[PDB]
Amino acid sequence: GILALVTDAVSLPIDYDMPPLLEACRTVGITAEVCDWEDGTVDWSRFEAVVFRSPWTWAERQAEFLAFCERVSHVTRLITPMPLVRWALDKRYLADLAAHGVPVIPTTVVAPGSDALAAVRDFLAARPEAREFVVKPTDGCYSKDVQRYQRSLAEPASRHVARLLANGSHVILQPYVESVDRHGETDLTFFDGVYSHAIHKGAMLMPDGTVHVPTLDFRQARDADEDQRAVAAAALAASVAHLGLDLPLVCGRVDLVRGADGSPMVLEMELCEPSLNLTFSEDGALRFAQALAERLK
Ligand SMILES: Nc1ncnc2c1ncn2[C@@H]1O[C@H](COP(=O)(O)OP(=O)(O)O)[C@@H](O)[C@H]1O
Ligand SMILES: [Mg+2]
Ligand SMILES: [Mg+2]
Repeated sequence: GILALVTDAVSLPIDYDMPPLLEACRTVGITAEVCDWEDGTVDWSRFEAVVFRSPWTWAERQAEFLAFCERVSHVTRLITPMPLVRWALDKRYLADLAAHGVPVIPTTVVAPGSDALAAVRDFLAARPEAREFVVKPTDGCYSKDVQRYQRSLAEPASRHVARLLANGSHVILQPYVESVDRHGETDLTFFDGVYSHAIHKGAMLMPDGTVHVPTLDFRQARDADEDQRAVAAAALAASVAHLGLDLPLVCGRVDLVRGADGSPMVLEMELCEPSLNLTFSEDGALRFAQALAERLK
């Protein structure tokens, strides 16, 4: 019952979770092997199951990674089955969350083939109150191609949008949530539908155009309040219901931001290959290994 933990050379160095996850696996008796999804020498048929941990370059070659996952599902069991994978790797899931009553950041999806500039202008027209907005691909991570713009910069942003559509990605337009500048965001980690821990992550989009990447210095242990955990758990339940999942998500991370209302709303959610912040909790890794141990029974 060897367990494959998927990563890739470029991403393994920033997967702070792998070291502690491997020890936890050791503690629950499961033999895990770290595998690069682009390593053609891997016989995926050898594994009992596979878990996608940090194949984070998928953001650079989405179709390629999705194809990889698809091919792997034929030779071995995926802890996160394909339906979940395709759905979790596209921020369009924010609309499904909204349909389930889960509070999310007002989100507008621009599909390939759309008029980039018109799309941006209609967006700003519908939200005359948004002083700034953000452009981002629905299929990305680690701040990839994410940018902040003052509403007067529609044309430049439309060019950013066009660049993304050209690569065949859907683009999401959202108003810039003002509280993020001073209160960043809160990322909650769950295991089998149960809250484990959270962290605070500083803002990534600087007013001066700088776009940061969530490195360790941008994170710190945080205790999510009732409301935040309540929203996070709703987002997860909505995901379980939407996909018809028989079991809770082995693990997941729900990122929340503060609205003007003060109440929390989902920024993004990671259910396929999330950074879990295991090293910021005293038993998060054990809870993850245990949840995995239950799936392998
Ligand atoms: N609508 C928004 N308002 C304010 N900040 C945001 C918004 N969208 C994105 N950001 C900032 O950009 C970062 C990355 O955006 P995100 O949605 O998390 O895509 P990614 O999957 O690459 O992390 C966030 O951590 C946040 O700091
Ligand atoms: Mg992400
Ligand atoms: Mg994020």
